[PDB]
Amino acid sequence: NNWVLLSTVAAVVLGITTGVLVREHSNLSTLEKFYFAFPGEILMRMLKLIILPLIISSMITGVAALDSNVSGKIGLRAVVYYFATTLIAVILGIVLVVSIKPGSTVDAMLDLIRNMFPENLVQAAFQQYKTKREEYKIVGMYSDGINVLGLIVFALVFGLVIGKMGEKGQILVDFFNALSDATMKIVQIIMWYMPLGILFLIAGCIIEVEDWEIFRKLGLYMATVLTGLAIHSIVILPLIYFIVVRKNPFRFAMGMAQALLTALMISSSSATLPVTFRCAEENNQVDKRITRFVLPVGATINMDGTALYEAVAAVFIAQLNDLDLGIGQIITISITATSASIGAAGVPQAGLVTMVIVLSAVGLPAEDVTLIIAVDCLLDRFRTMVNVLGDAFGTGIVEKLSKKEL
Amino acid sequence: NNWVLLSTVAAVVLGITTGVLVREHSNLSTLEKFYFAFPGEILMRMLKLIILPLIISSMITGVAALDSNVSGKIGLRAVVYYFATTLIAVILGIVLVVSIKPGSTVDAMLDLIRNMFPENLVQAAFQQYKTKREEYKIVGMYSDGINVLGLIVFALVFGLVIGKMGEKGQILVDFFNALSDATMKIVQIIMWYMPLGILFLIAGCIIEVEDWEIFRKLGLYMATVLTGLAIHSIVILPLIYFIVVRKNPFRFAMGMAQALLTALMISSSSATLPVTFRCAEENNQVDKRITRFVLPVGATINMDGTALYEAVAAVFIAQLNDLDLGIGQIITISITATSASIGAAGVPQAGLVTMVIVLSAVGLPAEDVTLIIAVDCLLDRFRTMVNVLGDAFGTGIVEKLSKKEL
Amino acid sequence: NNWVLLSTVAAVVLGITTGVLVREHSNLSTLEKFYFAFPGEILMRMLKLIILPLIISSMITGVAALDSNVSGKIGLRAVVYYFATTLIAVILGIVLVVSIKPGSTVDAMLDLIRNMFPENLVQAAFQQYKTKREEYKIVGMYSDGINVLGLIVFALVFGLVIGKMGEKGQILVDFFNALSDATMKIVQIIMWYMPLGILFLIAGCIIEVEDWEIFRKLGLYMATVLTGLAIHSIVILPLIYFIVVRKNPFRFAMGMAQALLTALMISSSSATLPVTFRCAEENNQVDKRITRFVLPVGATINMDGTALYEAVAAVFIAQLNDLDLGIGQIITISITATSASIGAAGVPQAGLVTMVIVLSAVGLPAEDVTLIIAVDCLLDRFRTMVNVLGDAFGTGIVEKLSKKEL
Ligand SMILES: N[C@H](CC(=O)O)C(=O)O
Ligand SMILES: N[C@H](CC(=O)O)C(=O)O
Ligand SMILES: N[C@H](CC(=O)O)C(=O)O
Ligand SMILES: [Hg+2]
Ligand SMILES: [Hg+2]
Ligand SMILES: [Hg+2]
Ligand code: NA
Ligand code: NA
Ligand code: NA
Ligand code: NA
Ligand code: NA
Ligand code: NA
Ligand code: NA
Ligand code: NA
Ligand code: NA
Repeated sequence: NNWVLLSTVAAVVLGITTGVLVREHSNLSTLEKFYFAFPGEILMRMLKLIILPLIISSMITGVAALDSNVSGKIGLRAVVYYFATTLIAVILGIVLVVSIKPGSTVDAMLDLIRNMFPENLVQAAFQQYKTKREEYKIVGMYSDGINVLGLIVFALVFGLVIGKMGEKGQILVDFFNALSDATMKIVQIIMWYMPLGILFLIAGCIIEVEDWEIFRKLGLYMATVLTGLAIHSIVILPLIYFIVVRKNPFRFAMGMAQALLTALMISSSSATLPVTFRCAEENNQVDKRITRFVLPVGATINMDGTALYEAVAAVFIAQLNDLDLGIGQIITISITATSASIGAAGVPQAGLVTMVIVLSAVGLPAEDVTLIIAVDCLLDRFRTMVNVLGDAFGTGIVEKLSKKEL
Repeated sequence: NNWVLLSTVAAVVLGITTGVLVREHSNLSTLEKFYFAFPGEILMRMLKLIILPLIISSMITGVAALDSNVSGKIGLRAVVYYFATTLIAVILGIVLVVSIKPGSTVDAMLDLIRNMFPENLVQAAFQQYKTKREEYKIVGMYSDGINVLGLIVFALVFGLVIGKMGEKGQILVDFFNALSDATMKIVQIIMWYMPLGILFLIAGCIIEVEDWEIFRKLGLYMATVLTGLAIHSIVILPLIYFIVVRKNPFRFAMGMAQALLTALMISSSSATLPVTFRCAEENNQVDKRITRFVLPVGATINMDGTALYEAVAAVFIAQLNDLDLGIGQIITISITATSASIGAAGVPQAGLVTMVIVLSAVGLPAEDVTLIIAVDCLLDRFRTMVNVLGDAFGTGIVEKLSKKEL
Repeated sequence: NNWVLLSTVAAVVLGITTGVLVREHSNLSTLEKFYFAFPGEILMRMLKLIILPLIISSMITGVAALDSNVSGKIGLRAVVYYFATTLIAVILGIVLVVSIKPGSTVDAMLDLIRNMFPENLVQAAFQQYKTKREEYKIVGMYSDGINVLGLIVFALVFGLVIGKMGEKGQILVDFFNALSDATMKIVQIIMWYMPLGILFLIAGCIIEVEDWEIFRKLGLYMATVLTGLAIHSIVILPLIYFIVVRKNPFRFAMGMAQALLTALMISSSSATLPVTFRCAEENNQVDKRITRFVLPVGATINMDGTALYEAVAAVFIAQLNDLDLGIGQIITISITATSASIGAAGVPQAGLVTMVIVLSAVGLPAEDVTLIIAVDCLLDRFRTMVNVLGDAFGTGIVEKLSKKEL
């Protein structure tokens, strides 16, 4: 029988029970609380390790497969769908957080473009560029944190060059095609340890909860994120699928249910990629030619739920700080949330790593992310589920939009 | 019709007009002055990004093509020509700057050798090694700045090993041959954006000029650099070509005019490399076998005008500081200027990145480079033009010196 | 005739004579003492440069050759032998140092596992992770020092994936097979300069000796390390070879004498790898299929003398500090010494780079390594000789244990 979904479901329920029991029956110091989540920490180390080779190989392989000029229309449709759906998600999140009200910008805007074109490839693999005004000259320095956005841009450009280069670049096509397969196999190996890591990751989160009052304080913020993700994944995505594809969207989701369930459990759109491939290709009978580009590329660029979560969380933290947001502040939040979703990886907690960028877009303190850390696991799992669902609908939508080409 | 040369010439003239008009009619603060050069800044980020893959692939591919022992004579002639002509340029620059007078060394000497053999390959991709006396033990630490010299040495050694390794290393030959072609294609893609970047780079430089008095103060220094570059490119280089090649050198230059013009506009010996290839192969009917090694390798090692500029500028800054230079100080300046030209990339402003090394050779402050920043663009464009011209003459000279081998 | 062994023997004796004469007849300041060892320093820079490509290619190539499931038994036998013999060495060293008595642990224990799975591949190439308690939250930061252990784990996992991936990963097999051959050729090129570097490395060590009193102070510690290494290489290793292989072990050592002699001279188990290959394959008629995996992999993981030296030196420094070691302290020293031997490279002085980890396991100051630096060269040469001998016996032992498979 299948072991992944079950093992992970058992891990999640065991994590809930372990967290509850340990938090109440026992009293652990900060030390023991940190040491109790060590297996989950090691899982994060392994997943963050696979980020860089996975992204580089996936982007290069995906865009190099679409070598033909006619095949490039498939890529054009995919990128416009990714941007359009992510923009819709950001708009929906901002509107909802403004309505419910649960609670140096140019430097960050230019830092987005600066990080889109890193000065060094090797440095971009593990470092990012940030500029700050001072006396008013601009001083920019590199800080830790993989430059996922710059790596993505170079990988897409490099893969396009390799595909157009023809047989001269066939060695590089094969090199990166094998490197993507090998990285996916390593992710599958990580899947063996994932259940235990997820157990101690979920349990570790519950232990850090102090007196259950923080969930009440963040309940309205949780409601805003959850309602936004729900609307996006149950109305907007099915609706757009119906307009482009004259087929039942909910049947499409039911055919891709195992992938969404796995995403909602492991909270990784890249680790669930094999499941996403299998579901779309087998149950939905989607063409392999468009899937092999839409799914792996969209697993990293197309992150709609993360974009919605970034927008809602940034506005909510601002509202907590009692900083009234103007039109330009809303616009800059929208752009940085779109960039943050693009620049965030498909790993658990990737949402929090790029959250500081959107927070600093409006001058908010970097450490203000701690205001929503406590309830991040539940929101992270859901935003990932919808993240994969966005790509899931894109596969069928791109297939319909490219029927003649295939 | 051709678009590059024209587009870039229009960009340069538009930059002059934009700079003049903006500097006089309008008054911009330091902030707006920095933000006005942002498109040029992004061009620098893209060009600096391509530095590392371009150099690594170019060196490995160039020296791996000359696999045969007989073919290794071609490489030997090329390297001796590069060193000899660069040494002549340094001597000419030092003599001129001493005559006109426009105005811890062992640690730097040993740091050259230390950086020739970096401790880490990945660190050398983005960091450099420097040692300083203190209490007198020596303390060495790594600092930011790509170790271009160490990467060059490893790439040459690695490429030699790959070429001699025969069919066992053929996969690596092909891998790096495709990687060089792909990097050149990415540079060609950058050429699309270059015109706008050059416009805002030239315009941005003029804005930073305060009251036009700095050009008068540096006029004699500009004259020394310009006369030195002129002499080197119109007397020494044509003369040596005549001794080795019994042909008209100025006709050779007229056949390679489009490459020199493009270099004088874009200020990059590596970005103009496709033009240099086309001119030498088509107009001058130079053999492709020797061109494919002399041009790409010489685009990074053989930088004669930069060597002349480094020597003249280092001595000129010293003269400004009223530090009387001894014989040993002149000798150490010559060696570090040769190393700096070798270690500087083929990008706009590469001359200034390695200038700190030669300045610190004589104990001068690192921030003293600011004394010649204002007039750097004009000198940078000319020194690049002669840089490409040095390689241009080397192609024909190496062909003549290897007539029997071909 | 052969030049390596002789040239290096002449270099060692010339280093002894140069060190003695320079130390006594002349009086050199700290400056001149440091500058006198510069050629040896450059040798260290070159060898440390080759560490990373050598290890990565060696591990991947070694474990990818054993693609077959039946062939994986060979790898299983090799790894269990490496661990078992290293554990025996650590136990022997601890017992001897406790008997003779020549003189935050959980954080280091968890740091071993954290570094086994680095967060970034590129960062692991040149940086390591360390955590420290403070106010008690845990704060972890990355520091300089190549993460050899994390690179080894990823390389082994990656190579296993590539081997199992079949013909899809054949391009990567060939890429890393050529990269290993090229790296070995570069090491052979370094062998040309090694004699001079070893001369100034040995001479430089003798100069730093102050008044010959430090050797007397560390004489008992030197005796403990030397007796432990002797016992391990003349009793334990020959005995275990006899149990598994019903052949004369000392004849096996006499057949591999040139490799042990070269190791005792150059103090590098990786630079002597070509000699180890030649001796085992020619004189001992060992099968090439098992040698090509046991030797290159064991040159980096299987370091028994280093493990013994790490344990003895850590306990000896602790004894100097008058810190009474409990059972748990001994156990944590044993584990960290095993990890340190695994994580240390096959270069001269690799023992000292990972010594700080085992020292900090028991809270000892990092700079306490200076207490045994003076006499490190002699101990380093011997521990390397036995390091290669451990792998030497493993080749024959693994061959006997896999007779049916071959
Ligand atoms: N959970 C990640 C991204 C995030 O957490 O924001 C994903 O797979 O989409
Ligand atoms: N301009 C660079 C080098 C420099 O600026 O010094 C070149 O292409 O030669
Ligand atoms: N000498 C190294 C390791 C060490 O010095 O500890 C070796 O080759 O084994
Ligand atoms: Hg949680
Ligand atoms: Hg200028
Ligand atoms: Hg010594
Ligand atoms: Na989207
Ligand atoms: Na996704
Ligand atoms: Na993303
Ligand atoms: Na030259
Ligand atoms: Na050049
Ligand atoms: Na150069
Ligand atoms: Na061992
Ligand atoms: Na070894
Ligand atoms: Na080791």
